[PDB]
Amino acid sequence: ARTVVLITGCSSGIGLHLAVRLASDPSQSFKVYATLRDLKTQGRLWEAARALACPPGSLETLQLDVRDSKSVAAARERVTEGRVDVLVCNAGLGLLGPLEALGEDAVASVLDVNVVGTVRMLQAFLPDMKRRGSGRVLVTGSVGGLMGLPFNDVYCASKFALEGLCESLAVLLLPFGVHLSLIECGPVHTAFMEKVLGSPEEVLDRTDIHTFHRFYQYLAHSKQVFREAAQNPEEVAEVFLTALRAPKPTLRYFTTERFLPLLRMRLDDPSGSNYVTAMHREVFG
Amino acid sequence: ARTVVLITGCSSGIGLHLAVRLASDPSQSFKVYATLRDLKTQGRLWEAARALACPPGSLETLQLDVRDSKSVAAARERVTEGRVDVLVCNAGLGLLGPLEALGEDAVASVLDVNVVGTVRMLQAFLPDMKRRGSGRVLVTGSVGGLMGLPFNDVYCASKFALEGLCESLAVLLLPFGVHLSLIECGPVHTAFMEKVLGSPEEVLDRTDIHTFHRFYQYLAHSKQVFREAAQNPEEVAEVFLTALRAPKPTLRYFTTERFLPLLRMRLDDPSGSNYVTAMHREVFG
Ligand SMILES: NC(=O)c1ccc[n+]([C@@H]2O[C@H](COP(=O)([O-])OP(=O)(O)OC[C@H]3O[C@@H](n4cnc5c(N)ncnc54)[C@H](OP(=O)(O)O)[C@@H]3O)[C@@H](O)[C@H]2O)c1
Ligand SMILES: NC(=O)c1ccc[n+]([C@@H]2O[C@H](COP(=O)([O-])OP(=O)(O)OC[C@H]3O[C@@H](n4cnc5c(N)ncnc54)[C@H](OP(=O)(O)O)[C@@H]3O)[C@@H](O)[C@H]2O)c1
Ligand SMILES: C[C@]12CC[C@@H]3c4ccc(O)cc4CC[C@H]3[C@@H]1CC[C@@H]2O
Ligand SMILES: C[C@]12CC[C@@H]3c4ccc(O)cc4CC[C@H]3[C@@H]1CC[C@@H]2O
Repeated sequence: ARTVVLITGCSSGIGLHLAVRLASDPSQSFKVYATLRDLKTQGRLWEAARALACPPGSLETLQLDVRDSKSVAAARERVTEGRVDVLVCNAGLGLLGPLEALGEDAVASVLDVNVVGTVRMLQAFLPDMKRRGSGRVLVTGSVGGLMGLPFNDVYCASKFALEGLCESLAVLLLPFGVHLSLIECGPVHTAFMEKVLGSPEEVLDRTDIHTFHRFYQYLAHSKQVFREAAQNPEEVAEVFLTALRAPKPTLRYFTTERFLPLLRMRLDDPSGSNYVTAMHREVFG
Repeated sequence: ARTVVLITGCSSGIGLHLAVRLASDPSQSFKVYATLRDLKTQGRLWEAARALACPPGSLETLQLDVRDSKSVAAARERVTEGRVDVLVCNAGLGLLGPLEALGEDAVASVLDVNVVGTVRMLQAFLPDMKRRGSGRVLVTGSVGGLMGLPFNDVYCASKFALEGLCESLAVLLLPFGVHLSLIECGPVHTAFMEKVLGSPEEVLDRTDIHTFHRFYQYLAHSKQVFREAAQNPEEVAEVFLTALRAPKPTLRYFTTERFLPLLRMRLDDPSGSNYVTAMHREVFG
């Protein structure tokens, strides 16, 4: 009867806010399974659930490690209703710093969670939706998935990957009645460092002095972009709802038009020369 | 004196042809290190080298596994000249089939070689080029790195990833005098299956009958696109040379204009609705 929704990465940010937005919806039409990698981080979720007074049984927490298919299979199994009407692939890791300063482990982790982890969720949940000829999948994208940002080389690699992943799939799913949609967010309030980097001593030991200088410049710039452009996760969460209510969802939703013009010069110069120059002066003056 | 060039994935295709194109250049200005994952596959390379009469000492073969940084460090070490003037990140794996039918291992492998393997090469070789304030990096892209293709979900994920990887880096490298360039190839002659898939019994056991039907349709279509549009690796290899001779290289080179219009409707409809529909009818009629 209710729309069963399964969301990944609900310890914070978009995922946590989206879970509570849905479970507490005045209409009581959503049954929400908020998954989290470690159950010890579930308190912020329950505290938000109490604030928005989610009624008993509208929200459940599941431990789900997207880097593990047995974990993915186990949470799938936990879906009491026997079907998921809306799957939200939200789990994600950030990674910021000079390429040469990133640990191999850190690099592999990011793609394993952002990319292979989404592939796992889709392998486990699409089969059933295709069968029923129904279901919606929302994947949280990023402006960094649409244009390259310096010092976010690997993060962007993973976000650009999701675009390719979802776009290829969408061309196939079109006739199965299964809708997949990317929600492209610009910066969103509630974070730290920006994503994840190392101490300046760590980064200095791992890079040249000039790249180290550039990094600082990028960080100062990003901090200002967040200050003047960051959105409340409440406003971003509502975009996920606009997408899931669309009788005919598009492949892509943007939570803001703020980056569209920059996305435009990128789109209008296939060679990438205009964007690289524009983004260079935009960050490094 | 000579331009030291190190190329990855030279057992076949673009990499093999590019190595011999350079080593045999009438000007004898390139010193080429052609790397290969397994040295047992080096015969096609030496046979091509003899056909184009590469002079003694213009070409050397190195075993390099991009999935292993110790292997990456060892080949770096083997560069007798102590510098690489041109790095060509060419090594790549394809992967074709319904998402649900791909092995987790196969999925992780593809991103490990196409994405993390390129990250490894760049971590190992960029530092020195940045220091000298010179060097060129050419990365072999794909039309699948610019637009999603059905049944190539993971392959596209990895090719789209490289775009994000190289684009972020380019915005940073601009002032270090280091040039990075993606060479976007459409289909190129000398392949098998298209990239890599499983036997129809394997794929049927792993997917629904309708998706199985769609796959066949995609395969028939791709085979026709190859037949009518595939380029000789000789013509594709020359584009790498156009890029490396450009006094001011752009971020992106296209080996053909054949897919630009389709790339256009993709660029002109940010929501992705036009491209998904256009590509759907293009493949599945
Ligand atoms: N933060 C921003 O400024 C911003 C901007 C644009 C787009 N976004 C996007 O939104 C997503 C999440 O960002 P957010 O902080 O706003 O929300 P979020 O819901 O906190 O997503 C990040 C989450 O990933 C989860 N995660 C980490 N490792 C995991 C693993 N192995 N398995 C499963 N889940 C794992 C974490 O909690 P769990 O314990 O639940 O797993 C965490 O909640 C990303 O995909 C990102 O592109 C965020
Ligand atoms: N084939 C096409 O139709 C086509 C079309 C468009 C773009 N391209 C692009 O060109 C690249 C190569 O395709 P190609 O067949 O034309 O040329 P290629 O030079 O044969 O590249 C594929 C190569 O990857 C190498 N490789 C596989 N695993 C590796 C590993 N672990 N470590 C290092 N190298 C590994 C293989 O030989 P080694 O033993 O040398 O390593 C193989 O030669 C890809 O990145 C692809 O995007 C090809
Ligand atoms: C990549 C993000 C969107 C694009 C943002 C951006 C966009 C443009 C720009 O000039 C700088 C930055 C810095 C912070 C970036 C954000 C950090 C988190 C978010 O996902
Ligand atoms: C992805 C590739 C470029 C784009 C090609 C394409 C492009 C358009 C299209 O309608 C179908 C195909 C099938 C084969 C694809 C190719 C297979 C190898 C190559 O890299």
